[PDB]
Amino acid sequence: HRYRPGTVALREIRRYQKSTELLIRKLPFQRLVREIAQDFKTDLRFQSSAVMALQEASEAYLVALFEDTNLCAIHAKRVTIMPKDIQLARRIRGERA
Amino acid sequence: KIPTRFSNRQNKTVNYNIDYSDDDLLESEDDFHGIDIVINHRLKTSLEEGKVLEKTVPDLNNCKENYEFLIKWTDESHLHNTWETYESIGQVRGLKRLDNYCKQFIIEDQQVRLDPYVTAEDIEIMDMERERRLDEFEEFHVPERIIDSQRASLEDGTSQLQYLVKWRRLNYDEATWENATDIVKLAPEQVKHFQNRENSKILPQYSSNYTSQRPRFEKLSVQPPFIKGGELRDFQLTGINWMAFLWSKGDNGILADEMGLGKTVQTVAFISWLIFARRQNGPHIIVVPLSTMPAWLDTFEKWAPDLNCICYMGNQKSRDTIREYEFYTNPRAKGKKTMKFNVLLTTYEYILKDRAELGSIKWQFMAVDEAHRLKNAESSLYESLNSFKVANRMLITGTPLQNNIKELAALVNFLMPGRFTIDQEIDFENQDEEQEEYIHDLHRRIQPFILRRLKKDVEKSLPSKTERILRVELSDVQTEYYKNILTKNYSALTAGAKGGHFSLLNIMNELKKASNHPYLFDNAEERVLQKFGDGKMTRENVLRGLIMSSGKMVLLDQLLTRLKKDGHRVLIFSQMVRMLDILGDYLSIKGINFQRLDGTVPSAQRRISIDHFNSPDSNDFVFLLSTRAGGLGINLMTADTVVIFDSDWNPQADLQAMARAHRIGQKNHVMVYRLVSKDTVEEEVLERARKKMILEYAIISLGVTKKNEPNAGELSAILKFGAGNMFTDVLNHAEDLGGEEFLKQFEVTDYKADIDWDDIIPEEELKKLQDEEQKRKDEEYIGESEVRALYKAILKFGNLKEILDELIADGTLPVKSFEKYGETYDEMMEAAKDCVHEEEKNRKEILEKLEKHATAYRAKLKNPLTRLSLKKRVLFNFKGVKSLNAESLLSRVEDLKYLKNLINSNYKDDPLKFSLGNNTPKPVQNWSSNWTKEEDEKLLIGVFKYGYGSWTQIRDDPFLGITDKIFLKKVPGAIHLGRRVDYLLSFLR
Repeated sequence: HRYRPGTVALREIRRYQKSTELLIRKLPFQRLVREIAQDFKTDLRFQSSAVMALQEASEAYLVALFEDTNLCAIHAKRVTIMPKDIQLARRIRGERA
Repeated sequence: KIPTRFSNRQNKTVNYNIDYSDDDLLESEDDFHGIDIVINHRLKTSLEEGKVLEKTVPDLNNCKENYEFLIKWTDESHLHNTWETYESIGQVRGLKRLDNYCKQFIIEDQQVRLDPYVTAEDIEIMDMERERRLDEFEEFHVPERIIDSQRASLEDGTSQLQYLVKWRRLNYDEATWENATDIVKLAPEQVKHFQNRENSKILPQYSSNYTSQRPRFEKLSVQPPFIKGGELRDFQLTGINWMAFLWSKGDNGILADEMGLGKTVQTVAFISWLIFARRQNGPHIIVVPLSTMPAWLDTFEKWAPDLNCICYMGNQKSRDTIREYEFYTNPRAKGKKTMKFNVLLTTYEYILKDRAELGSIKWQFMAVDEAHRLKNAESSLYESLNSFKVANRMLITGTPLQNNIKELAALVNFLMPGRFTIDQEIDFENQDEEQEEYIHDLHRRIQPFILRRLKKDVEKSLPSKTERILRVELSDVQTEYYKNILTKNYSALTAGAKGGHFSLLNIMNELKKASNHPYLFDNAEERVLQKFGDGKMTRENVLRGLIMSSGKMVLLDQLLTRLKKDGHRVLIFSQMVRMLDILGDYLSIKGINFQRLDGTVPSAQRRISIDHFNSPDSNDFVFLLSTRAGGLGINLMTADTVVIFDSDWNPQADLQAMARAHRIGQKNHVMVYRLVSKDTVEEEVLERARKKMILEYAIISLGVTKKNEPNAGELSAILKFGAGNMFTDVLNHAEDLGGEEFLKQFEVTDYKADIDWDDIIPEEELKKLQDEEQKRKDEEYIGESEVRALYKAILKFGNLKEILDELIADGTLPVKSFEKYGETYDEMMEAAKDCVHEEEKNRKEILEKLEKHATAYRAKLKNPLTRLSLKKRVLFNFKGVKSLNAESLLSRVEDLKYLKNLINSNYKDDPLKFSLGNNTPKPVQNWSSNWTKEEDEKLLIGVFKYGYGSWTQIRDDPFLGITDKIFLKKVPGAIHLGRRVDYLLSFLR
């Protein structure tokens, strides 16, 4: 018994839009934040709540970006998102402008 | 209740329910035998065709018809493993596992066999791990424990007894339902242990109710009989007496014996004494580390085989299997469930994971092994175990105090909460008499609660261990790195690094790294190589860096050359695994057979390296350890010298590190070389270490298990020693009242062998090394209730005089005296004979009068003849129980005594070899089952073992092999079995 391609994706869409947990693991995000922070200056300490707030900010920004990207892909008569959809979204938002 | 505020905004209503149902997606959603494990392969598929075509490599389709694979199927028991073929399988689930097995193992094995650059060492280690995998999989065939039995109906197979079997190294989620017959024919000892485990003498529900009324304990000078095991030693016997005396006073304790003395045997024997002697056979819990838990399981299997010790590990389903198949005698009930097991072995992780499922159990004893893990009162394990409802606790450890007195305060608060308080810390700078009075008060307060035996007090054959502290001068690179870190020089610390990402957080950690080796820092080997090796980086200069970058590496190289000159083996302990990588590369380019153990190595390769180093034909010379890894179970008997490269803050870690090689039975004199850097941060590390050692020698060592006048002087002397710093034929493998012996192992010996850059790798070493580099380029590469209960025991066993202790402690009798139950059984047996003879006397005279009337009526016909035919064609009351079988009570008493005397006279060694001989009973060919003379002896054997009328116990006993010959429209039944038992005993008697 194999599933049709697309109903599993719809199940994950309906599942992950209900729950509110963080979809990125804590330790790779902490390592990424420390690597990004250490070029501005060395010897930076981080509170746990600071990295958590950065995490939910990244969550909200990237989820809103994928909503705009999905709208760009649907507007181009597609169901698959592409990097051209992402660069359109950020351009119209003014990030690439 | 009602809201006092509303909204005047005219919004539409919104359904906020975010609960979704996937019932609109069932059109693409919904609208157990397969390959699980592949174990072994054989080169011959069906028959040996020939020895030709042994060259080249086979393909995937070539191996599909050439090899047969051993298959353990899904939901099987590792005994139905089948030798199958790809064409013999067809298409089942798990074919990808077989493909991965065939591909990976066959391709890599023929690649390592057919390659020309594979040495003999690689081929022998792959053969050794192949044999390890083979016998590890072969160990799964042996059963280890039988959980439960059931009666299941097969496909027209009537009823079959079916055991729940646990295997040797498998867990309870691999416990399988199997036939009883091959389990009996395979391992009958576990079947007999299971048969003992149903009607066991010891239950949690039969425990005593000692509420501050425990009996006095007399000292045992001999090993107790219920501890079978091997033999108990004298110090273990005194520890047993100490534990029993502490429990008799209702006190908790710490067994602070040194490792190797057999603390596990002591606590197993104490658990056996608590269960057997004091009748405290309730639920006990023992919490152990996971690595030592097989070493506890085999100890319980050996020394206390009659105990119901269970194991609690694994995933959720295995723990659920243990919970609802083994915890309770009555798991199907809903009221109060009493326990079935006696001892529960578990670990810390499942104490924290299952504190809800284990905290609601009235435990009678807790035994926590390795109590230093419990040294912190703030940790989750402390609050998890402290919330348990346990009357008596015991802590087993080797080091009770490690850092300060607050840890020992946490242990004594976990033992008994409140009469012992510690609120004042110790200060060596004070050194007043009040501190000595406090120390002596702490000595006399915890003296009977801590039992400590050293390895220098028992087993008078252990060679002495002498540790030497060596101080060395730093190199120029180490000195400039120390100056750059201590006087922070981020721009100078960056220098030539392209990234320049230097972190100076944890200054002391960077100072320790600079004291160890400059190559721990990033982009540091390049600066040494360009300024000394002239930028060529051709091998011999790089190792020339590795000895002269750090001031400890010259002493380590000299020590390795000196120990290679002699016949000795060396362990190297380090706190950092990156330093272990540095020494591993140093011995790799150096060319010394080394083995390694750290946290990244899995336990299988750890066991492989330990067995490889301890083999008598081992070519390994140096064995590297991370200091805080491996637990207390590492065996390193073959090594002789221990070198501590990095000194730990906790000295007990260093004592465990040097006791890795200083175990019981060491045949060589063990020396420890502690590598110390001069005028660096490691000096205060050793100052804190010697302060903690002084503290442990003060409290712990002087409170083990006319001198009190000199105690006030020698405590002052040891506090004056603890208040002073130590910093104001060197590597000899030789060494030539206890107060001045602790003044040893603390002196510092300096080392100033200043050797230049080129004076290492001499002409003997350089000629072989340059030849290897040149050759590399060429090759490229008594009420009424007791009366009825005793009446049921008469029909089961018979006489209750010799089986009074059997029925009372098994629940067949109430809580009464043994003499009162014995006197009631003798009075009922004597009164049954007189009541039987009273009814038989009147019945004999009744038939005489009826026969006289029939003779008078016979002449009238030529009625009373029917009266004589009705009479021709035994109940009493003993203690309120009416309709008691007085005739059957005396008949069953004589038949059971005759059966027990006949079996013990000729078949005392083996009761299963009983034979009827030349006695031929009546045929039973009319029954539905094939009953013969062999089946008659099996039923009579079970009568003397399980009792008369126990049809469930006789049918479940698979030793007789009559499980399928008894049905309980089928014949014989329960009534037919009772009639055949009485007819067989009456015919023999």
